[PDB]
Amino acid sequence: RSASEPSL
Amino acid sequence: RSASEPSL
Amino acid sequence: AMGSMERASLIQKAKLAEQAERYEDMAAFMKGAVEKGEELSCEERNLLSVAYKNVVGGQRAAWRVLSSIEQKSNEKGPEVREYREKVETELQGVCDTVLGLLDSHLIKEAGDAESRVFYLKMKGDYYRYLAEVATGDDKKRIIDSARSAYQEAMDISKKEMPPTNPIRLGLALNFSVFHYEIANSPEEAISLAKTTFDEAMADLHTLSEDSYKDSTLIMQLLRDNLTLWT
Amino acid sequence: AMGSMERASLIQKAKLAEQAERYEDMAAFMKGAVEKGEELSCEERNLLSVAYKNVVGGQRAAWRVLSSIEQKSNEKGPEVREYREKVETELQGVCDTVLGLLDSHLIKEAGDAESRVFYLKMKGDYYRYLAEVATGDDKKRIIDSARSAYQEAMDISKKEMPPTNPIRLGLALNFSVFHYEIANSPEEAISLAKTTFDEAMADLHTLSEDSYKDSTLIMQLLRDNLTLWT
Repeated sequence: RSASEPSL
Repeated sequence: RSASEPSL
Repeated sequence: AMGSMERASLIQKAKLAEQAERYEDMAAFMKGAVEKGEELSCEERNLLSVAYKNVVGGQRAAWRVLSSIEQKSNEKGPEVREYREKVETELQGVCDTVLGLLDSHLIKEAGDAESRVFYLKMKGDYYRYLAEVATGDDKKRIIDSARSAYQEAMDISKKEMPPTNPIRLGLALNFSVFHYEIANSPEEAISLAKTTFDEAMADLHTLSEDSYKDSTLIMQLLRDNLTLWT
Repeated sequence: AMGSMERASLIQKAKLAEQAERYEDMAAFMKGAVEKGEELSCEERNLLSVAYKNVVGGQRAAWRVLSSIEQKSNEKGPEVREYREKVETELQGVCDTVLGLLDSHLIKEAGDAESRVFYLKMKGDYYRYLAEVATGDDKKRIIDSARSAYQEAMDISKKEMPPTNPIRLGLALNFSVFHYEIANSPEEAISLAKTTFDEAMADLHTLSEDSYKDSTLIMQLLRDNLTLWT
């Protein structure tokens, strides 16, 4: 699956 | 901390 | 609920819940904070986003596990479908809660580009999570709601933020994922990811060392995706 | 709740929830299964234990984070204490639920050594988690309830199970942790862990390859603890 904006 | 019986 | 708690105490407790990895509690503290009716600061928007991203990320991961089991059973009782539906309904409920906070009244009070783009991106994101589980023609309308929110965010971001701004970069990253994974538009996804990467690379010279680390962390995700997609 | 669901469907859904890492749901499915009033099989006891161990393990991890923050603030408002109390209360509630299932009526219907030792050990474990957050003299009585449950389990285990039985080994491991971490009796903990390790080592010759792997996995925890404690 593609990566989306992480929890940062 | 000491190790206790794991979830297996 | 959490109507009797001070706003500042709700923000403080959301930060404690984040430290404790209690994201359901964090989301409920932040929902209470939004419902106080005051606009949120940059750090508060991030707490809101962290809380719901982690809640819905757990629900999405579980829904995927269940959907895969259900699809295999379809190569033996209603249980797998019932339980996938239960997780699905809970997930939809958390997306509808987030979209409700944005509509009542986060987006309409958001005048600065940083806040308005953040919220419109969130709106894109939670309609995209709805779309992941939708079947239709519910599905088309939900996909259109995601695309429209992302597109408005993108138009403001391109007028008002530098190409390295981490929110602009995270918006473009998530819209590219919307195109590849939801809208069946892998070429649009790849074009978006490449253009956004190249325009950020060109602007890195303007950044401090800390800003450069923030921007390049999201650029690396665009590059990882392009490597996966090509 | 979950009074309208078939027992077999509750067990099936607990297995799906475990695959999805949805331990709160798994615990609620297993609580519904116990409340059907039939005894549980070996595999069902394990599902019950896995579900609640993971629920309370998350709560314990969060309580520890919050307690540490609270203790530092005591070298600035009620929030840290309030939120630690909220997590604490939720944790106590899950322990009381487990202890209630055991008392109504799992332990009294459990006649075979494997089931009776399993449940008495569970009773020890959930009073031990209560004790971790207790202050008193509530604390002494809760510590005594843990010790008494463990001791009854140990007496049956030593009469009725071989020294390698994984439940007997996990009981002895958790009672040794009770002694070191709760009862301020590090020497009793070390003695118990060493005697249990040595008597299991002596009986491994009797085991099949799979049984030997099961027993030696828990023996390795006794050894890790002894290395930590000495």
